[PDB]
Amino acid sequence: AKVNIKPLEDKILVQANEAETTTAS
Repeated sequence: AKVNIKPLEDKILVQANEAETTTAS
């Protein structure tokens, strides 16, 4: 009923990348 951070990690992994790349043009 746990260990579900793979999807959440994204929201963190996304920002990590989306942080660099130009805003969502």
